[PDB]
Amino acid sequence: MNILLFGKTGQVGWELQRSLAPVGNLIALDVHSKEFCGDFSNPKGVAETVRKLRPDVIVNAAAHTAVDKAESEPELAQLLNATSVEAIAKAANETGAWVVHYSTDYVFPGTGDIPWQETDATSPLNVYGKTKLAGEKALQDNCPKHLIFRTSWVYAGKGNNFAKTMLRLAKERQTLSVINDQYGAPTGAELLADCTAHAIRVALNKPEVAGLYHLVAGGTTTWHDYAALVFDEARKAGITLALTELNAVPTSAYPTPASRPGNSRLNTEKFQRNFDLILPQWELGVKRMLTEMFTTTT
Amino acid sequence: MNILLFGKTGQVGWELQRSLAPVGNLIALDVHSKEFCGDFSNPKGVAETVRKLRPDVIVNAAAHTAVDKAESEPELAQLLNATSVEAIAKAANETGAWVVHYSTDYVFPGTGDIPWQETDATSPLNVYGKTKLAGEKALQDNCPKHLIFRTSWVYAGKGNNFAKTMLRLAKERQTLSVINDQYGAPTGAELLADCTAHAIRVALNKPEVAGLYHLVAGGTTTWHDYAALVFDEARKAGITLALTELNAVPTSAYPTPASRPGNSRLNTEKFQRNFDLILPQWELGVKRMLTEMFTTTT
Ligand SMILES: NC(=O)C1=CN([C@@H]2O[C@H](COP(=O)(O)OP(=O)(O)OC[C@H]3O[C@@H](n4cnc5c(N)ncnc54)[C@H](OP(=O)(O)O)[C@@H]3O)[C@@H](O)[C@H]2O)C=CC1
Ligand SMILES: NC(=O)C1=CN([C@@H]2O[C@H](COP(=O)(O)OP(=O)(O)OC[C@H]3O[C@@H](n4cnc5c(N)ncnc54)[C@H](OP(=O)(O)O)[C@@H]3O)[C@@H](O)[C@H]2O)C=CC1
Ligand SMILES: Cc1cn([C@H]2C[C@H](O)[C@@H](COP(=O)(O)OP(=O)(O)O[C@H]3O[C@@H](C)[C@H](O)[C@@H](O)[C@H]3O)O2)c(=O)[nH]c1=O
Ligand SMILES: Cc1cn([C@H]2C[C@H](O)[C@@H](COP(=O)(O)OP(=O)(O)O[C@H]3O[C@@H](C)[C@H](O)[C@@H](O)[C@H]3O)O2)c(=O)[nH]c1=O
Ligand SMILES: [Mg+2]
Repeated sequence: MNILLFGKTGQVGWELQRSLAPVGNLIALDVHSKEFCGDFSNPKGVAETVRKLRPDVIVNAAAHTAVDKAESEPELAQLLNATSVEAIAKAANETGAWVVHYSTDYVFPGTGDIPWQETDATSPLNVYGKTKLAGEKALQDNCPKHLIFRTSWVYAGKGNNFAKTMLRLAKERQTLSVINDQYGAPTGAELLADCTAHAIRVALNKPEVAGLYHLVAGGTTTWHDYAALVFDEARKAGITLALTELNAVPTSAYPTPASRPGNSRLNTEKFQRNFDLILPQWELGVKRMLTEMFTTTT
Repeated sequence: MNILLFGKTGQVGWELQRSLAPVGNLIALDVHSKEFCGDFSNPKGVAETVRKLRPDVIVNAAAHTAVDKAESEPELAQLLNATSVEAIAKAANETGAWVVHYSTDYVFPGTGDIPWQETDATSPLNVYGKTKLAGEKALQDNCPKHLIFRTSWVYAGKGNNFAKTMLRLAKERQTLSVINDQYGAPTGAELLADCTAHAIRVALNKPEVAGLYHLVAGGTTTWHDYAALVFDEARKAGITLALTELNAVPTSAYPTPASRPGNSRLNTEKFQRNFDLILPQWELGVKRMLTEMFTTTT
């Protein structure tokens, strides 16, 4: 059976190249796909390739995910995160194909404490989340044989993330400043991709699991304590990390163009029972990518 | 459900840490496991931890795999590859636990051309293969709720392999010399680990798949052409690879302590239909680890 993949060079995407490889026959494409259209800024183009290949399963790891830039260029985010997905969905539903699609917790507003659920109310603080929410609604309404994975604080060892950018700073710098109020759960590309593969195989054999799932690594943490642990691991790996004065903060002290949510604690209890899958503590995943990075010899 | 893993720091093993993480609750251990015995040179010790944790599933990625060294130190290979496995199996069967275990094509003799099957005859040319064959027979006879994965030419991006050692040479050297007669299929840790995860989930729900499976990447190739492609990829990634004169060879021109088989073409048609899984062409897997290696910035 035929799997079709977009956004193959991204974090998740690069990992789905590995994870989907045995699940079924894999065509993997990106923006720069030359013999085949993987360009999300052309909804009809990506719609044409879905129609053109007739995939059994479609994994969409392509997107517009430049959150702050999206506020400045929103109509483009709409094209990528709503319009192309909408088109992709409507195409998929003609061939009866499963559409797998990634979404975000930025769908939710802040308002902290209790962790967010799949049947909870949606009020996007920012554009990224408003646009992406449209995409998941658009998919929801054009193709019910869909799988939507709302995730958060996504990192991978190959591709830009918080731990990547945070570490670069820490090696260069003596004294550093970052957020301690934003509660949430860092989630690996590896986990996303591995669970995706297992989820697909369940869905094929049980269409009932079609729907919306909150899929994020276990537990919760702050961007601060996220970064602290990142440093301990750098430290642990003997690296002379320039940092001698680590400084915590509450959000609003430092500006960002888009409004970030304060309560990014997603509840995944649905995914676990539905797919019979485990979702381990966020740290483990993080230490794993860091170990691989700190193995620095060619 | 509880998964138990040995040889977690090896090629396959490190990848199983990732792949098993969502399949079930994961205890991962090695030789140097301190609060828990992951030392295969003590069969009773590793037997004690199986009994001690009572795992639902046991993945054994630990082994003695130093093939030439094994000829010199065979009684030790027996301890690791036969004795400990035997013990592990017999323990597992008391708790009714699935034993997952990796084996080799070195189980087979040379005698080329036609690709090797699961119900074909076994005549190990070398010790490694003779010892490992004992282990898989020992497991076969103490624990029928087992999964045996005979693989070959196993590489990974973290841990020593042919492509790793071949490349080191090529960057250092002008003129280089390697084998073109040994036919076989390079197989990633990633693939091994990903398929293992899917296989476990099938086995739980269908005990009938218990048995012996040839699990190796698709197609076939020579160690020479393996290495050539490795260089093209190094070259392709702009690397000034010292190599100006690449030299092919037929086996016997260069000595090795152990006898290597000439026909390492494994047939995997059984695995594919039994697990409903795909086993893609060997190149893809290889290019993937190489791309990740040639992404050289921290
Ligand atoms: N990163 C995170 O923390 C989060 C991600 N997600 C979702 O998970 C999925 C994957 O995330 P992740 O892998 O982290 O994000 P990445 O940015 O790493 O991947 C998104 C992909 O979209 C590609 N892309 C950009 N513009 C276009 C375009 N016009 N046409 C086609 N592709 C394009 C990007 O490539 P490039 O820009 O390099 O050309 C990239 O390959 C997406 O749906 C995303 O919204 C959800 C919440 C969290
Ligand atoms: N590499 C290949 O091409 C092949 C591998 N296989 C099988 O696949 C499985 C994994 O292979 P692979 O991951 O490639 O091999 P690795 O050598 O990378 O892994 C084997 C593991 O065994 C560990 N080990 C060595 N001595 C002991 C000991 N006394 N007690 C416990 N662990 C020990 C090794 O660690 P360390 O030595 O670093 O301490 C290592 O973690 C094994 O069953 C192997 O036989 C089969 C055929 C092909
Ligand atoms: C500029 C700056 C940022 N930061 C921190 C604040 C932010 O809350 C934190 C997170 O940074 P980024 O992950 O780069 O922002 P981002 O918008 O890319 O993050 C989000 O991307 C979406 C695609 C996801 O749905 C989210 O789950 C999340 O990953 O970086 C500082 O601590 N100090 C600073 O000076
Ligand atoms: C010394 C030397 C080796 N080589 C090549 C010859 C060998 O056939 C080739 C393979 O090397 P290695 O993989 O290091 O040998 P090895 O014994 O570790 O290889 C085997 O390990 C077992 C664990 C597996 O079951 C096998 O499938 C295979 O991976 O290296 C040369 O080409 N030129 C040389 O001068
Ligand atoms: Mg990896």
